[PDB]
Amino acid sequence: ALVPMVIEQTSRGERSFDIYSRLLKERVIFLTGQVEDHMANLIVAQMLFLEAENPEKDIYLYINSPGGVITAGMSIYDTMQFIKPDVSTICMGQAASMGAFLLTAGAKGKRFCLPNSRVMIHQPLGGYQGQATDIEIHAREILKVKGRMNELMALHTGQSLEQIERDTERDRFLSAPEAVEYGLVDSILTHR
Amino acid sequence: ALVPMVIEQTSRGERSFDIYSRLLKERVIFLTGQVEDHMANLIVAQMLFLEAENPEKDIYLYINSPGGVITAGMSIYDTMQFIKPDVSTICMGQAASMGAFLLTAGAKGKRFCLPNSRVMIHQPLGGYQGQATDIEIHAREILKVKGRMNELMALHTGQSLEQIERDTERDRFLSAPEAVEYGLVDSILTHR
Amino acid sequence: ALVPMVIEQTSRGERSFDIYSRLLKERVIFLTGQVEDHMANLIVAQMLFLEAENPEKDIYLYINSPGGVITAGMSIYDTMQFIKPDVSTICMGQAASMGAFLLTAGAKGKRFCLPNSRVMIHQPLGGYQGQATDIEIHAREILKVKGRMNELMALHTGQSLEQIERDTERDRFLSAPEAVEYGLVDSILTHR
Amino acid sequence: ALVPMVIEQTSRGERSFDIYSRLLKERVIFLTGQVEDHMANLIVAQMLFLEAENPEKDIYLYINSPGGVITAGMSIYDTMQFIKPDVSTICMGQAASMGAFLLTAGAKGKRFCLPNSRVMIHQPLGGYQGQATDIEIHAREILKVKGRMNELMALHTGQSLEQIERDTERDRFLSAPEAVEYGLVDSILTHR
Amino acid sequence: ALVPMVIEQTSRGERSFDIYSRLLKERVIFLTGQVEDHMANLIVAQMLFLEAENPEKDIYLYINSPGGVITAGMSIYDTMQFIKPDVSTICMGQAASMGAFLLTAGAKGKRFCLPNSRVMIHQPLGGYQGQATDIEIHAREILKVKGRMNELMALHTGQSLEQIERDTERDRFLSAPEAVEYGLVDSILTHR
Amino acid sequence: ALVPMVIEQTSRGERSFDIYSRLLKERVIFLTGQVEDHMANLIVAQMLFLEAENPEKDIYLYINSPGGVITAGMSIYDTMQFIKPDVSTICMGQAASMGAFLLTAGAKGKRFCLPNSRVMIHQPLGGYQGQATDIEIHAREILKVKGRMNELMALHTGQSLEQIERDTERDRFLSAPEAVEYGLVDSILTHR
Amino acid sequence: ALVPMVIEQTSRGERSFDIYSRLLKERVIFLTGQVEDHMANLIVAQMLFLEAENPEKDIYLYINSPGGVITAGMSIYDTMQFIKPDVSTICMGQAASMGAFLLTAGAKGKRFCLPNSRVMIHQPLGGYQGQATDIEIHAREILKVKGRMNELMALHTGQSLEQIERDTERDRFLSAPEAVEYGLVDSILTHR
Amino acid sequence: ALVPMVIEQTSRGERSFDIYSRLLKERVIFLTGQVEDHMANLIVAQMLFLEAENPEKDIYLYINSPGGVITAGMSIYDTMQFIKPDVSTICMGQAASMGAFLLTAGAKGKRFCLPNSRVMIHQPLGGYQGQATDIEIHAREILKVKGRMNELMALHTGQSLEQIERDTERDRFLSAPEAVEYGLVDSILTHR
Amino acid sequence: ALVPMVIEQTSRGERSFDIYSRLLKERVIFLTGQVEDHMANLIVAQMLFLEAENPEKDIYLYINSPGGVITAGMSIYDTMQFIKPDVSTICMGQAASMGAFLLTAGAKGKRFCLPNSRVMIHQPLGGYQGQATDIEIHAREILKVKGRMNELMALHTGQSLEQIERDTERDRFLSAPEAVEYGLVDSILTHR
Amino acid sequence: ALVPMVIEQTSRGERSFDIYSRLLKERVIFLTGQVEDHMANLIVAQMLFLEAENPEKDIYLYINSPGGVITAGMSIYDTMQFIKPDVSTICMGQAASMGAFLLTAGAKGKRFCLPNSRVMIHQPLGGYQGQATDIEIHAREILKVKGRMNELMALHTGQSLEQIERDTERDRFLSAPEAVEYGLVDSILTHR
Repeated sequence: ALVPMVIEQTSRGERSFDIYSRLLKERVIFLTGQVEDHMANLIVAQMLFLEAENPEKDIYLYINSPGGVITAGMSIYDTMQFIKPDVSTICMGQAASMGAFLLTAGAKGKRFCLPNSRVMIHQPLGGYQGQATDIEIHAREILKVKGRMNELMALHTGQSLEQIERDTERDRFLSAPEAVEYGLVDSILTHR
Repeated sequence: ALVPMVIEQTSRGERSFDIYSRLLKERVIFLTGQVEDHMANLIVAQMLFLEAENPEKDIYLYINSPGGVITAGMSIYDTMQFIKPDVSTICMGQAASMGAFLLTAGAKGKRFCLPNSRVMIHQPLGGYQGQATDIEIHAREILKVKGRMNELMALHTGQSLEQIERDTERDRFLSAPEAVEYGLVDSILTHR
Repeated sequence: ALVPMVIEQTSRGERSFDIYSRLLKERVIFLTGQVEDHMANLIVAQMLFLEAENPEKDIYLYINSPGGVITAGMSIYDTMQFIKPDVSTICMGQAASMGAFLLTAGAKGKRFCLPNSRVMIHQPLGGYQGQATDIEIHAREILKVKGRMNELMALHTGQSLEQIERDTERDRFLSAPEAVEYGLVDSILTHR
Repeated sequence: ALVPMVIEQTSRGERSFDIYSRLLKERVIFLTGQVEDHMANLIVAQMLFLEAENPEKDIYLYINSPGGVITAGMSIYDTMQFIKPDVSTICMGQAASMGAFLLTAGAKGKRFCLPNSRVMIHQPLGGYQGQATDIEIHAREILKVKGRMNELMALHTGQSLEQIERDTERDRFLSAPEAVEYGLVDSILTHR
Repeated sequence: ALVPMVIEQTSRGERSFDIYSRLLKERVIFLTGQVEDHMANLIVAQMLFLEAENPEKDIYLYINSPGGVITAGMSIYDTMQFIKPDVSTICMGQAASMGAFLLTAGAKGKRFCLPNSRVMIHQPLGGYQGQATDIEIHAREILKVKGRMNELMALHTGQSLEQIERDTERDRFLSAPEAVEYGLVDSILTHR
Repeated sequence: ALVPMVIEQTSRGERSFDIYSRLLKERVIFLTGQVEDHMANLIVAQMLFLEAENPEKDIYLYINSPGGVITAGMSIYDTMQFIKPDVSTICMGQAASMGAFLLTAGAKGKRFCLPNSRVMIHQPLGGYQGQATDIEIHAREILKVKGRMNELMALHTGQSLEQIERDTERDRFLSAPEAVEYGLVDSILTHR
Repeated sequence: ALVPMVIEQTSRGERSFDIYSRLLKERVIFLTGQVEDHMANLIVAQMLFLEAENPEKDIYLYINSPGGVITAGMSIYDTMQFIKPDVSTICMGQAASMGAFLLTAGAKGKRFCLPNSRVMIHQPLGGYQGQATDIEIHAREILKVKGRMNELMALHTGQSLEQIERDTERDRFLSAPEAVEYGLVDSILTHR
Repeated sequence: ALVPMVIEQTSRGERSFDIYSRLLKERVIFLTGQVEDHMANLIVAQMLFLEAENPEKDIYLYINSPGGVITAGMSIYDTMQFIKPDVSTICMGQAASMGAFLLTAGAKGKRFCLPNSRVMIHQPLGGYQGQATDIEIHAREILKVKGRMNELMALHTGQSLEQIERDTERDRFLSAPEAVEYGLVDSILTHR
Repeated sequence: ALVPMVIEQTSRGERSFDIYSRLLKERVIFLTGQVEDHMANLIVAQMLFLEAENPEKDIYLYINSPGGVITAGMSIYDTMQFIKPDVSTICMGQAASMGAFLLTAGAKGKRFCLPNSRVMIHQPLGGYQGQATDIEIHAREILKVKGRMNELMALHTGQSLEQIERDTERDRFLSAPEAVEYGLVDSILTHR
Repeated sequence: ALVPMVIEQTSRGERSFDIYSRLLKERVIFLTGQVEDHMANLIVAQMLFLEAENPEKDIYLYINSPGGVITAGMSIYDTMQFIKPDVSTICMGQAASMGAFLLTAGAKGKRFCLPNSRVMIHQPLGGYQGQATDIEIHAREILKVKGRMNELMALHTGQSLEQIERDTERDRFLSAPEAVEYGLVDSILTHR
């Protein structure tokens, strides 16, 4: 009973679904915790599934995540951009790092954060040990990602690239009103 | 059988439900143990689920918790202030730290506490290792959270901000009657 | 197969149930092992559930427990006092520490234990590391709890407070007949 | 697949039951491995359940156990004496220590032991760390328990108390025929 | 509830399938995380299952994988070539090492990567401790595998063998458009 | 030099002794850290050595010790009470448990304590695991030791035995002035 | 060797003393690292040794220490007040906590810190696990120590007691010039 | 020979010293490995010892160190400025962080660096866990240290303060010729 | 007795030394194990010591080493080039990485290698974890070291720079005759 | 007293040496335990030392060793062939692997083995983890060593090379008489 069951009436009413499944039916997906490969493969399966169910309706993605693996986050990032319905991203708790990256990637005009949430952005982390030759290859690889991460942030936020580049050198924390002013999100949901 | 099943008669009367699901059906949610992200996400899912089922009825949140991660707790904090129905919080066992924070956040007039329960409040904890430049950023980040947390306590309790500021400097323990006098809760439930 | 299934024929069928759920239907709740938050949280859910099923019938709480967390135990303690039906507590095996505390808290005249059980009572344990100022705060709080527990023992047993004060300074073991004389229980069950 | 399912025809259909439940249905309870609180708690639940189904029919307890916690074992011991139907105990494999204790506690004339099973008896073990004053308290309690166990052995076996006192000083192993002569069991089952 | 359930209507409408099974039904298989034997064993089973279901309907293989065991991966590789329907491989997130190897092994004209995927290729890793005679055996064994992998990459990508050998000497990262030019994939998916 | 060397002029002046040996010549012995067997064996050796050098001259024992094992402590205790010259004990830092006991054991009129030094007394600790029979034996011995330790405290401090028994029930801390009026020491040293 | 030997000319010149012993010969006692019992024994032994060599001449104590055990530090604290020679104290690197306490305890007018030395002061830390009765005792003792420590710094620094209590509430860092104004030290050494 | 013995001729020639001690006589001190309290205390002792031997003659400090504790390095830093003879620092191997700071602290005109030696500079590292109030205290202190450290390098290198701040935000590696141009060192030693 | 003592006669004949010190007298330095900071610091001290003893006479360095940390080895490297007397390096056992580098750094014409000794050369290893900006700084530095190391071997071996870069790409093993042809050493020693 | 001292007379006779140093004086070197680099260098130092003492007189190497690192052992192998005096080798206990290799390397006619000793010969062990390309390099590297070791034993034993290769594929154990016939040693020592 870690995850409670809920009952929903239909016709017969013979429906019992874990609360997570019940909300998926309402087109709500939760992205929480570290972004990794197995988790960011379920978010994708759910988005593809909802797109097919009704291509014309919004998908609500709740984000509460400290960050994670860029690669894993990119499969989510690309799926959101690829599919037809708008994905509306809602920040609760925190959206940090890769989490912030996905938050701003939601549909324009539909990106929003609950008022006491926190969004944090910062250049990607990584590392590599080996021969100087391999170090160069891997260093080049992370810088290309950093550059790519910066272009996409500028695209989605409206900040110039030069500005977005400066602002991510060191962890930058933004309060919900700051995320709005900056352009990571469009608004703050306050009351329903 | 860690969690027993209960049987409820309806029209057909065939449904059995983990006792926790049986209580979710009555709009009762239990918050126990440490506040973390996965737990909080589940509580938020339950609140969104109940809001959808019937926006006009109160949700009862039973709290028995030592505290936890602020960020995670804030996702509960904001959901409670977002969803349409009032959330009535009840403190049993303990409501410490973030647990107390959420307890006072319940709907005004509906914040209750059982008579032998304890409520404890205290400024946020945290920490960080890194370069002096990063230390400053993170230190600034925790102080803003503290300040924001102080503002919300004053809002929900009716205490002046200066008074909240002083009272959370060090752990402060309040007995149920003290929680009432202080304004963390509205009243004590005693006997049915 | 850790918990065997049982079946019962009622109206139209068998309804198998984990033996633990079969007994919940008879208004029997077991409290065993350490008293902690998750366990306690579940017992409270069971008591609230039974209270609703039939507010006019007794709930039997079987106790076989070495003790546990006071806070968690108080959650149970207050629910038993709050809910309308009497809770009849039965001690089997042992009721030590917080377990003994809950045993005596049952409805008067309905508190009983099996002949070879043991009941053990003692003042609360705890501790703290930190600055002398915090030590002072935490020490003061545990003493308030000790005082609070001492009053509740005296209330439920009929002993004077000073007598409880003396008796719990060091672990005190009571055989079932001594628990009866002391006033922790009303009687000893022997044979049906 | 650790535990197989078995299918038995009843009346209007047939039912698939975990083999362990299939045997509970025949009033057979298996006590194996160490005696502890959770397992003991489950055996007690099973005995109460069987007592209610048919108070006039014997319950068979199969014992194959190295021993365990006395307190937990006493809750089993007391339930066996309390409930109306005879509890017939059968020793297979081994009944050592507390297991032996429960074996002899079965209904007189119905305590059986398989031919190659071994029964072992010995005074209780325990220990304690602390101040000399606390040591003194705990030492007395274990001695009272020892005395109490000695009294019950003598009662159930027919041995004088002095003889039990001597025979449990150190581990004493008995072969099935020795258990019969000693009075731990009434007879040996051989072939059907 | 780690993996949500989805409900689909049919005739009667009684279909509740784990979301990954719901996708298997649409001819979609997900390869994520490390390539190992149990994973590979399951993918092969799924492909054979789909091949039989309808031998003339593409199978979509979603790849998000850092690499893994070559031996295990070759069972996927061989099954994909053996079975009649085309397997269309889609790279999301990443396809590194063995993952890249399988990505390029999809049906010609049907291999593609989402815009931000990374594909990484590199010669086989391995090792072995033992006597110089055994080292010699195992070293030859890994070199043959390297040679074999090099031939298959050249076959599928259209690169000459000499070129493909030079390019895998050290880890080589390719961006989605680079993978297209190189020939690891045929195209990039963009938007619905 | 973990331990510095010092030099002194005698006849020819070729005397270079570890500072600890230099002080041994002044009939100064340090007892610090916990009292176990090896440190006790060395103090005893030093005392026997000094007694032989000049039976008519006092030995100074500096105590700074949190405790000990008693048995080791008794070899020191008995040596001090055997050797002819007075052993004058000085408490610096702390004398607790075994340290306090030996401090009071110094020659009457010569037990000194530095002014910010702290002295602590408490009944002996111990413990034992085994059969109830052995538990009794070991409990019996610790109690005899406690009693023996209580008699010696009363003998050396001038307190009645009953008063000593009450005061060692729980850790009792004494400031240097308290030790003086209590009788653990005769006086406080101030300045040369 | 890890500590250099130095040669000094005297009469014959046949003196090769470890450099730390060479400095002890100049009445320099180097105190460093954390203060504990064993390191206190050496500081004290050295202090007694130098006092004997020339009761009229100053002893220089170099302090570079993060803190330590209050008790051990007090044996040093008292030795310095008892012995006749003034003890001059020099803070280099840092004097924190117990280290700061000892720094200020040097002879008035002879307490000083090198220019970039840091001094830190704060109320004592400690803790205790046990029964509420014992917790109270131990809490009572740490508070007495705190009070005693507050009085001694007020004595040595010239600050009012009320001011010391306010300042040591939380860690207070002082730059070397701040230590001078505060009164922890008398001056800053600059150049020879 | 962890450290070989060397022989010098003098008067009699009866001098044998661990090479480390031999070089100390030539006024050569080595600083290697990380800077900590014990190694700092030993260097300071050597500097004080050499200053006394001949206040007018230079001391050579060989640095090969990756960094270390600032506080400890400051004990060295201040001794070098306090004592009368110039301390000439020579960088070999590497000098980084605290090592780099100290080599620049050598006497002007005497700061040398071997040609393949590397020098690295960066802002101070640190961290802290605790209450937001304490985090604030500690964060301010590290920033003060950073500020103080930047002033001292600007003083010793001749760079403006703003330039030093710009250059230490992130690690800066300097080759020996770069250290000379920057001003960390005066010149490069080449060949005898 | 890990290291034997040997004796030798000079004047009175009273000379006994650790065999390792006996060898410094013959101007033999033994550099073994991995080159780290402490062993490098000691070799440098020995070279400086021998240079002072007789600036005109050769120093023999026996190399038997699997590698090192480079920085430490560069301090050895620079000392060898700085001091006036030729350093003749002899390779026995192995000279890998830093060992090989130092082997080529010996005085031209005096670099010898025993016939069954092996020499191994490779590009430097290293690595970093952290932000992409820091990865870039550290990657840039290891490549500069690689480049610097390549230049120095070309200088000492006579190989073109382009050839050194090709050869050190991957571990290159050379037998003693190969080292001679390549130019790492000048000749192979055979028999006295 | 791990290693005893022995006394010997000369002229003055004031000579006391660690028994192992006493044995170098008789030109005896022991080689025991695993061959690694630190002991190998110590053996080499001893051999060079004895060669210098008397180039015309034999050195006795006692071998009792399970084997070791080939590289380290080859530095002994070469020193033995390089230095002028014959090195006689005696096998006691065992000479396995590298130990056997060195045993046979002794001067012809002077390779002796005690009668109950065992000699074991076998091909080199080793291994490597990495890219197939590096595996190939390291595999070739070990085979060259295998070939090289095989040639040297054929040289020293008189066996054909083909025979040595066959006999070292698997561990080959020889008794002392077998070692003599095989040619690993020249003879067996029996009694003085």
